[PDB]
Amino acid sequence: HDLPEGFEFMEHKVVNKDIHAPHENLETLRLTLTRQDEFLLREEPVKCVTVTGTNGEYGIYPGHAYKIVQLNPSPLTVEYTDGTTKKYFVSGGFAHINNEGSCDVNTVECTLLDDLDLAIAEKELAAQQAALGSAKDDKAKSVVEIRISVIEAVIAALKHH
Amino acid sequence: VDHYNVAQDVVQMLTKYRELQDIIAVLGIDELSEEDKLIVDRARKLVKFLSQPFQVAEVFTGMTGHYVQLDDTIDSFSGLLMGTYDQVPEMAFYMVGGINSVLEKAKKMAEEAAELEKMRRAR
Amino acid sequence: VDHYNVAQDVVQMLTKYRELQDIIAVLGIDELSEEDKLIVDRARKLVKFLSQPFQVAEVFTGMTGHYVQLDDTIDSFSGLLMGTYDQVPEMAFYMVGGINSVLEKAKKMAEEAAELEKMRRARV
Amino acid sequence: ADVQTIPMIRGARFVALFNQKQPSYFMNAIVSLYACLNGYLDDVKVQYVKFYEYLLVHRDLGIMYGTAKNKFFYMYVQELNYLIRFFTLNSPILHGELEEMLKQHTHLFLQHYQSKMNAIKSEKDVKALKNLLYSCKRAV
Amino acid sequence: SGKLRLYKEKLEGYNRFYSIVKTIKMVTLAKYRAAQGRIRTRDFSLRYTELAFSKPQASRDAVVAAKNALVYIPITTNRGSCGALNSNIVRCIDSVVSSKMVLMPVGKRGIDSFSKLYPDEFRYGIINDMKESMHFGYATFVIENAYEVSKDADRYQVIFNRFVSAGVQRNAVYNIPSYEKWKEDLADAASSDNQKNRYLFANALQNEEEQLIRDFFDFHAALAVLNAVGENELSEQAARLVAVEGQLTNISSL
Amino acid sequence: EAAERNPTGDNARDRLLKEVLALQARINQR
Amino acid sequence: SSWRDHGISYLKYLNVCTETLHSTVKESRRAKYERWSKPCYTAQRPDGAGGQETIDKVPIHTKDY
Ligand SMILES: O=c1ccn([C@@H]2O[C@H](COP(=O)(O)OP(=O)(O)OP(=O)(O)O)[C@@H](O)[C@H]2O)c(=O)[nH]1
Repeated sequence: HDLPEGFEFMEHKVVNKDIHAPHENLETLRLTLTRQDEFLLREEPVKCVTVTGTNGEYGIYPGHAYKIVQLNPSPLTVEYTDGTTKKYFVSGGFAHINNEGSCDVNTVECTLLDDLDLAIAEKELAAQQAALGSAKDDKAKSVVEIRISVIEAVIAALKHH
Repeated sequence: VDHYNVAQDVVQMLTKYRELQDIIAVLGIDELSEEDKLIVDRARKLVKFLSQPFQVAEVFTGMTGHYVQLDDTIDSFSGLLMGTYDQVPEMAFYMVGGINSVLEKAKKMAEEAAELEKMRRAR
Repeated sequence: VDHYNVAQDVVQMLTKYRELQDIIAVLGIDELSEEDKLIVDRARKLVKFLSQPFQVAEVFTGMTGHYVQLDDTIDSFSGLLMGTYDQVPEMAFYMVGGINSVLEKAKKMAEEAAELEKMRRARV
Repeated sequence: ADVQTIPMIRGARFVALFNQKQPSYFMNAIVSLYACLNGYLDDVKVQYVKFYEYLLVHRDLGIMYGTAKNKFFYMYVQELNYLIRFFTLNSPILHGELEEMLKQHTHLFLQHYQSKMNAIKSEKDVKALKNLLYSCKRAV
Repeated sequence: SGKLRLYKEKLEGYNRFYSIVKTIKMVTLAKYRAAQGRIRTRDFSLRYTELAFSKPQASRDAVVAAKNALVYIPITTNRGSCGALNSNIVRCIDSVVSSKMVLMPVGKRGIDSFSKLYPDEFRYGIINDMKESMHFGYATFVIENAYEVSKDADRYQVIFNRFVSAGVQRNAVYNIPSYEKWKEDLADAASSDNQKNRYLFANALQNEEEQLIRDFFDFHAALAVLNAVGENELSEQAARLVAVEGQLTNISSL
Repeated sequence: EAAERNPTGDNARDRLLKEVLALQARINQR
Repeated sequence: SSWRDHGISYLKYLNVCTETLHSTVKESRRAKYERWSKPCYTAQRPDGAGGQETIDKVPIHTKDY
């Protein structure tokens, strides 16, 4: 008794460029922004995408080298060739950049900065720091600090623009 | 007026409960909404609270009968409809008299349950 | 005693299957307890097994009749209740005599199934 | 109609005890019901209840294994039926020895019989056990 | 006459039965005509998880050489009237029974279907109220519990139903090898010419730090789980909409 | 060990059953 | 940052972040996103009489573990 693998039904495949091959000049990056097994953007040709990994900020343009980036709670920017900017905010995940000209940004949560608001986070941060003072133990303090880092990133993200 | 209103509410609840029983057999108790289950839980207590041991059927039942006053019955059902006894166990209303007997039976049920828990705890 | 015990066990199985058939028809056979599925399968085999081709109906049946000795009837049914024949196909019990005939029919069905599987596999 | 609790554990055993082929003497019947009532048969499987009853009535495990300390209360003393019918089983005269006999019978039955019965796997042994239990239904 | 009314009462019950059961089709028809949305937005999610775990291995060598717990995580529905799926995945589980095979199933039906059959290959299962959308947090909970059954597990498998179409619900599998075996294979795919398609992917991970690789392994494992449950919900709703029609063609011939 | 020192109709049914089981297993394999 | 030293896994870290990101969303849009930030899942092993036993080796409530 055997069973087919679930990826065989998911026939969509990643195209990797053989190392011993000529280079191509690409003016478009095929972006795939995904949240919880749902793509907000699918193979969308964009001009560039800006992502915040643990080390720092990366500006991905077409032809970027193969890399894997562990994102952190932060804004993500997508600039189209037309000249239009779309800003999301992610809570975490991974970003896989392929030298073929594709970028698959899978996130646990990806919400437009549109849908977010600052006013609430201001009092949330005040109460979260207040609850950090009442945190029972080291573990509880660390978890609260996880909350405070994301909130400040959200607050700072909105105050930027 | 209180007697008339209480009786009608009881009848309506019983009628609704029977309608739900059809659903409960097809879907199951889980599918029922929050409001529906509350009707089910209250209605089941009404069904069992209507039962009463008679003073002449002691041989049949093996328990002493009860004589419930008219006022006690109205008050007991009125509180039950509005949820004053939602936390009381269902079986506490089975083969009893007024509300006072219900509370005493519930207390006895709690005591025996505690004893069983203690016996299990020792094991 | 063996005859009596076997007969009662068969009746109990059929009695339970009838009660389960009410649920099966309305909802479906897959809405039952796993224990009751085993009973259903055994009962269905019993129902099929009870059938027998008569030597007087060789025209209406199109098959040679059988004479089953009582000792084979008791042994065949007793083994079936124990479950030693669960692997046998259900239809193998249909229109046959003793247990030996059931096994022979199952063998032929298995051979035909193997031939069909071989033909399908060779088609690749 | 609507989970192993005490009412559900004893209810099934009462049902199994209700299967009979011949009328039962009052002493044998009342004693068996009392045993199932007071949980003495909780550890006994439902299939083996009749076999347990048969040994209780037509045998005496305590005497067999030399552990019987009762003075008068034994199942072979048929004259006890009228004493039971007079004083009740739940009386000081008969209650003390009644519990002792049941306790001994249960312990001996579980240790020496049920253990072996649950360890049978051979087809010959399985078939032999099946005939025994069915016979016990038609005996007691 | 009572006898005549006996049938009337019996027919009186059925009219309600058909009516209630019709409503189940009406409700589920929405849940299928609403969660229909994922048929399009699926398959563009686990693109890269294929390279991480896609390994068409034999079905015997994988289980024959099990020296550690093979803890499984099947996907099953909480509500019945679902078809045989809640016991079709039970038959597949039986076909791959073994000493190591432990089970940690999803759903009330699986909490009781793999309970009776295997009172040894069972430590617990998860009941998920099908109220909110199937989200990442639920998948993370599944993985965390799976690890703490036997952290030293050779593999974690998921048996999930794939909704190919409105009338086709196949059985599919996600096999996830533990960290040690995965990194060992990743090492071979990088150095050796074997596993060419994985050569670039493997070497692009070996460059980075280990913690990133560990997070990468956990993250993609969660996505596969979040692809098993989201696919089970589609199959569930698509089998409680093909079985219910199979119950309204019996309560209409009765 | 001490047992080692000192020490047909039903067979046909067993033989037929084994053959049928073998055939049902063989078809599964290929 | 400091949560790794305490044994908290990365997946739980993501849950907290997504839990708090949805908190900041506008009340109008919170409903859509709050359907991905409620741990309505619980565990239980067959107890044996017919009941169940809550075997929870993982803390369910992600906000407060
Ligand atoms: O001591 C060290 C050395 C290296 N590293 C880590 O190893 C990796 C080497 O990464 P690379 O060499 O591939 O690229 P990079 O320096 O441009 O990396 P970024 O800052 O752009 O991400 C980076 O992720 C670096 O942080 C450490 O964490 N610690």
